[PDB]
Amino acid sequence: QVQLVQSGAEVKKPGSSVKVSCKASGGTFSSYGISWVRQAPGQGLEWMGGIIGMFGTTNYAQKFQGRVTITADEFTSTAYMELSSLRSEDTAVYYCARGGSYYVDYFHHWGQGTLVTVSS
Amino acid sequence: QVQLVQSGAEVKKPGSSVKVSCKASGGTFSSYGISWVRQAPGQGLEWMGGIIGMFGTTNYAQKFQGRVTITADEFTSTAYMELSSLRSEDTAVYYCARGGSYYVDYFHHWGQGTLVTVSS
Amino acid sequence: QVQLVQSGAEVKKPGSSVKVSCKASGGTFSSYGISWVRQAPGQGLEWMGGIIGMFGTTNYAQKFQGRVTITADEFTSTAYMELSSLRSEDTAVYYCARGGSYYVDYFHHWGQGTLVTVSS
Amino acid sequence: IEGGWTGMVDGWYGYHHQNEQGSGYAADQKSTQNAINCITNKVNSVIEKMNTQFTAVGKEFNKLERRMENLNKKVDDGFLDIWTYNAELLVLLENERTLDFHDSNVKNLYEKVKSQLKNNAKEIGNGCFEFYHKCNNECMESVKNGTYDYPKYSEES
Amino acid sequence: IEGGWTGMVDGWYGYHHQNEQGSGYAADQKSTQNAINCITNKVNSVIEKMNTQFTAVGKEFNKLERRMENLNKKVDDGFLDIWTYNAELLVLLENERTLDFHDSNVKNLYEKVKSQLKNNAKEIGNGCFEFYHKCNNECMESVKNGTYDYPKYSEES
Amino acid sequence: IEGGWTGMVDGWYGYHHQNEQGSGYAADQKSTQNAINCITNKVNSVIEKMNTQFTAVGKEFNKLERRMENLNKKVDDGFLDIWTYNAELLVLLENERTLDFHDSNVKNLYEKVKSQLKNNAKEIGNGCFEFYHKCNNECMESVKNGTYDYPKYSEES
Amino acid sequence: EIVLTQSPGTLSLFSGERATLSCRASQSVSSSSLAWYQQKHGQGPRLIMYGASSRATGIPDRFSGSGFGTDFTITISRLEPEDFAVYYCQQYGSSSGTFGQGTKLEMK
Amino acid sequence: EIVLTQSPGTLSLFSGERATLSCRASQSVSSSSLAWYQQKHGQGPRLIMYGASSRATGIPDRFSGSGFGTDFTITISRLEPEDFAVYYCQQYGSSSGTFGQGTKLEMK
Amino acid sequence: DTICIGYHANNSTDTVDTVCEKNVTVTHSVNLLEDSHNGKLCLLKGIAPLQLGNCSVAGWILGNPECELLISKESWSYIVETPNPENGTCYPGYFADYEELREQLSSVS
Amino acid sequence: ECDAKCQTPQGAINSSLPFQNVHPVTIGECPKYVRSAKLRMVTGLRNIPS
Ligand SMILES: *[C@@H]1O[C@H](CO)[C@@H](O[C@@H]2O[C@H](CO)[C@@H](O[C@@H]3O[C@H](CO)[C@@H](O)[C@H](O)[C@@H]3O)[C@H](O)[C@H]2NC(C)=O)[C@H](O)[C@H]1NC(C)=O
Ligand SMILES: *[C@@H]1O[C@H](CO)[C@@H](O[C@@H]2O[C@H](CO)[C@@H](O[C@@H]3O[C@H](CO)[C@@H](O)[C@H](O)[C@@H]3O)[C@H](O)[C@H]2NC(C)=O)[C@H](O)[C@H]1NC(C)=O
Ligand SMILES: *[C@@H]1O[C@H](CO)[C@@H](O[C@@H]2O[C@H](CO)[C@@H](O[C@@H]3O[C@H](CO)[C@@H](O)[C@H](O)[C@@H]3O)[C@H](O)[C@H]2NC(C)=O)[C@H](O)[C@H]1NC(C)=O
Ligand SMILES: *[C@@H]1O[C@H](CO)[C@@H](O)[C@H](O)[C@H]1NC(C)=O
Ligand SMILES: *[C@@H]1O[C@H](CO)[C@@H](O)[C@H](O)[C@H]1NC(C)=O
Ligand SMILES: *[C@@H]1O[C@H](CO)[C@@H](O)[C@H](O)[C@H]1NC(C)=O
Ligand SMILES: *[C@@H]1O[C@H](CO)[C@@H](O)[C@H](O)[C@H]1NC(C)=O
Ligand SMILES: *[C@@H]1O[C@H](CO)[C@@H](O)[C@H](O)[C@H]1NC(C)=O
Repeated sequence: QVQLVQSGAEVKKPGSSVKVSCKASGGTFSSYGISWVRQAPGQGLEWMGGIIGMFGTTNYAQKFQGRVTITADEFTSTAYMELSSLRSEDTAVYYCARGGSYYVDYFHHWGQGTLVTVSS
Repeated sequence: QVQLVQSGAEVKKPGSSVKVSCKASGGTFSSYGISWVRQAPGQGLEWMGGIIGMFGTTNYAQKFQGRVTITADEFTSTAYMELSSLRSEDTAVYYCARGGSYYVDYFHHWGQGTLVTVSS
Repeated sequence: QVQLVQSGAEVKKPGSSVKVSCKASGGTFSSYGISWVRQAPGQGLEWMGGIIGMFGTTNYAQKFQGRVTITADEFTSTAYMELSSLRSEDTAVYYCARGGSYYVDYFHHWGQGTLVTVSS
Repeated sequence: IEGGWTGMVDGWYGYHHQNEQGSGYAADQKSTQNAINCITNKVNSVIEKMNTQFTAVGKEFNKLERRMENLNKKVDDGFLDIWTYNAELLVLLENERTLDFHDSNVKNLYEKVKSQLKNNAKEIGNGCFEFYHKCNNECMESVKNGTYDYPKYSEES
Repeated sequence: IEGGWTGMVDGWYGYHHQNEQGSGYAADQKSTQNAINCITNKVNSVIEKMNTQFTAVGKEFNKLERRMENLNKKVDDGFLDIWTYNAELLVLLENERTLDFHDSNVKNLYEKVKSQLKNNAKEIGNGCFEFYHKCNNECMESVKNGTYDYPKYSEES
Repeated sequence: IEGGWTGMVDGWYGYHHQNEQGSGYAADQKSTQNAINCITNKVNSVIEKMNTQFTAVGKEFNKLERRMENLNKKVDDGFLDIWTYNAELLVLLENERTLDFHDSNVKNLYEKVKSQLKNNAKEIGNGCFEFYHKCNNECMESVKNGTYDYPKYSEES
Repeated sequence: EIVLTQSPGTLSLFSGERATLSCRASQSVSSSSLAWYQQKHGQGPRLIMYGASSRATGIPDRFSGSGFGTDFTITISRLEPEDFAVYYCQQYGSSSGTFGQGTKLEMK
Repeated sequence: EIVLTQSPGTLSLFSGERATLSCRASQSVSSSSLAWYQQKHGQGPRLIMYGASSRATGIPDRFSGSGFGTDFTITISRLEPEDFAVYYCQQYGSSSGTFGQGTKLEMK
Repeated sequence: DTICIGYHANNSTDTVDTVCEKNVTVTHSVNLLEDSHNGKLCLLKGIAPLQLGNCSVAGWILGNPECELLISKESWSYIVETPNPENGTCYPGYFADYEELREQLSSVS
Repeated sequence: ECDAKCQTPQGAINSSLPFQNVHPVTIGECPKYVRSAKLRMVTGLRNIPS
């Protein structure tokens, strides 16, 4: 059995960058693919992007395509975030997901999630 | 070169069980098949049964089929006996034999033998 | 990079035997072929013979065929000489060569050479 | 098999095709994913065996205890030499197996295609096959995955 | 080769047949016996190398000799860590070779049958062959053992 | 491949021919030379890892320091046992790989000939081929080296 | 990634009876490019289906789904109060992913 | 090993112009049984060519050679004072080797 | 039609060594040896250490007239010493079992 | 001020790799000291592009 744990909730000023770290319990060397998803308050989820196993190939949706960068330290089984240019619309919950295989296929493992809000 | 050594001569009361242990000099890990044979006083030999290498498959003649049980501790290169329900007719000499291969084929190595007699 | 080093210059009385040792810098275990060549004063070179890798097969020109013996201690990457029956005509320079392969093919590595003269 | 690929991504082992339906590289997820499991378990095993929880603080001895210092020095040096040799030997030995391990997988995959891709396809040696029957994406993916329809096609036979 | 057997006994590698003369599993004594020799010699080598004749009785030191106890403790702990690593590495490494060793034997036996069992028998892939000629026990055991009579049969050719 | 050769020299792997142009053994320099590189690098690696620069002069202790002597004796004995085990294990393990290493090379060379020597030559199993076309030295060396002219000959086809 | 059409989210039903959820893909996609997730308010999603025909581990026989190309749809054998939630459909052609708006499932 | 014929060694030429060196083998030999070495007085030889067509490492484009069987010959694209020396041709059929007498190259 | 088999090969420059090959490029690799250090001694595991400074252990324990600041601090994780302390035993003498005291004092917290 | 898991006379390691070679002596949970200059494990295939 494995457990997905993310960093604590954070609040950032508008126009800044927020970093969230995803780690797996007993985080030894791993190759499972990772991704991210946003759950806006009272709305459905929407995919962001993910990594592909050892190959480290990254794909992101065309909505931003330049604002989110994901890199995973496979040795520690950790996935990071480098989201930039936050706005009011970006206030939502970010979740860490795994697919069980090196590819970016369907996800069946989720963390506890993280709530990030933007305001002065 | 190898040498086959059996336990010392023993005498048992009628209706009891007699155990004889066969061991090989320098008895490191071995897989050679083992068997047993009876040489009644002044009469010819007659087969009893044997083991088959690692697989530990046992076959016994239909004469008894329930009275003799053989198990071999291959790590110590030892073969044991669990003959039960001895009678007067059973007074004879028991010999330990090896076939040189994991199967129960012809035998070409013999021990010094053991003389077992039954009486009150 | 490697360097070929031979023994120092030597002078021997006529009718004696002269031994010259060829060694390679950092002479760890090696299998490259070795040979020898004579450069008479003011004249062209002429092949002598060589060794063939691990197989230790030796071939010599028919000019002498009995006077020169070559053996190589591959562990130390050294090649020795056992030339015998020196004469006045034999006064020349001996060079150690390698071919870069276990065979006795063309040579592209040379030592500093050794000048050996015969006189009383 | 004779020469690697650079355009291909998302997989250590993959196929290729040139049918009119479309030319493009592809990856064998089942084969690649299985290989990753061994690598992940192999690297994890090395770390687990090499324990590191111990005390390594050095000691000092006065001038009259030279025997202690030499004996203590030997113990420290001895273990470092042993661990250095053990660390390299295990790493060097494991690398060779991994390099050979991939060769078996790719070669095993190639043979698996041969069995599923019967004589209908002509083998040209350089890790490729030529089909005697025109095939579209539906048939192309049949060879790529574990289902094939050999009896359907018998052209030039 | 794709899937093991349970009815078979008295051998790690064996054949099968379904001729009217009788259906039943059989074992290749020559192949199995050869494999056992390597296993017996392999396990023996591990035991012989791992010597165990030595003195391990512990010592004790007074309060003022704390340096002795820490130094003595390290020596004991150091060797136990080394032997534990050596014991596992050798056992783990040898197991992998043994598992691969059997695969070569069974696969090598399969290829040996192919050479002796020429194209007269159709290969269906799943570790089996289909004969174009009816064969009885006399011919069946010919394939099983090292003698075959290929030129005798040329049916459907 | 079934049985070694004694007349052949100057190469671990070689061919043979019986054409009227001349019968004689030959060696594959490219194949043999490549094998030597691994052996030379393999033996060198063992020597380099096994360092030997250290002080081994023994010490002595008086009668009241029996604890020192037993502790010092254990340190010396412990390392000798470890190095003896390490020396044998590395040498024994490497030998097995080298013996298997040659088999792959010769077998790999045999398969390479098969690919370059197409069905025009009949395989008789015992590491030999029978040609359906008469060939002279020019063609014989074509098979031996890396250039062949298969389309030229199509006899009995 | 590809736009997915969605039918009206007003699906009111009681427990203990057959239920259906609608999710339509704009274009035909591989049958192995579908999944289903269950999310309840205040908690993260949970797997339901993968491949459009295989039920995830620890899932009872109360869930079923089928469809190919554009008629993707699912049904519930027997609705239960705990099983009531908002369901999201996933589409992943290759090296991508997408989700739906979210059905407005309700109890009368 | 086999005897090699040699043309007269008197080849006088100036630098900066095409030059040729003559070395004839008595009998036809494998194209891969040839080489060329450069030696200057007081110093050991140095590799030029191997295989009769391949130029050794660290050799400029001022050297060229060709020939098969018995017409072995070489040419110099542009002679230079440093490149001037005495050149020896090697023949090695199999498990053997041989050299030439040595050309008497000269500057007028 | 035509179908080919191959394997991935990126433009990485990772060099690894094996039993009998050296400097062979590989697509991906994992580094197990770390040779980077901050080069800056500092606190460990949330507890600051004891910077003895110019006073050795002998001067610290005996309470040398200098380095009086060491008296105040009584909790630490580890002890750090200058390579050549210059304020050890101020009054000349022989400190009995000085080395053996360090081992006893090494494990204290 | 730092939060490194291990402390070394030459500094802090700050990472959790199995091996290190900065200095033999360490305090707290630290990677084991290895005298080898460099060592790596291959996770992919030999790179022989054509
Ligand atoms: C291996 O790959 C092949 C080719 O991609 C897969 O073939 C697919 O088989 C299914 C049958 O379950 C086809 O679905 C059906 O297609 C017909 C076409 O008219 C349609 O009318 C049906 O309603 C149904 O959708 C599917 O089309 C076919 N693939 C293609 C590209 O046509 C095969 O399933 C794969 N097998 C495995 C184990 O992955
Ligand atoms: C491999 O197996 C085959 C088949 O079991 C063995 O064939 C056997 O060959 C011997 C010849 O030495 C046959 O003996 C002769 O049989 C004829 C039959 O009419 C009989 O008239 C002769 O008096 C003699 O007994 C034997 O019958 C035959 N096996 C069967 C089942 O007929 C072969 O010998 C085996 N080879 C090895 C090396 O194990
Ligand atoms: C592999 O071995 C074969 C056979 O030994 C080699 O064939 C050789 O090919 C060359 C072409 O470059 C031939 O040279 C030419 O021969 C004709 C014959 O009439 C001659 O007129 C030309 O002037 C020229 O010399 C050569 O003769 C031929 N070998 C034989 C024995 O005839 C082939 O080159 C080898 N390839 C490799 C890569 O080693
Ligand atoms: C080459 O390597 C660089 C980094 O070393 C990488 O960013 C790039 O994607 C690789 N491929 C090409 C085609 O540049
Ligand atoms: C080749 O390997 C040696 C081994 O020490 C190394 O020093 C050198 O940098 C390597 N060179 C290349 C180009 O990989
Ligand atoms: C410690 O010694 C150094 C050595 O010069 C000196 O500069 C410094 O002032 C001393 N500090 C104290 C507190 O004595
Ligand atoms: C302490 O060390 C300093 C450093 O030079 C020295 O000047 C001073 O005299 C020392 N004092 C004592 C009491 O050791
Ligand atoms: C390593 O240092 C960085 C920089 O301060 C810090 O964020 C990180 O937590 C440190 N690592 C550990 C294991 O403490």
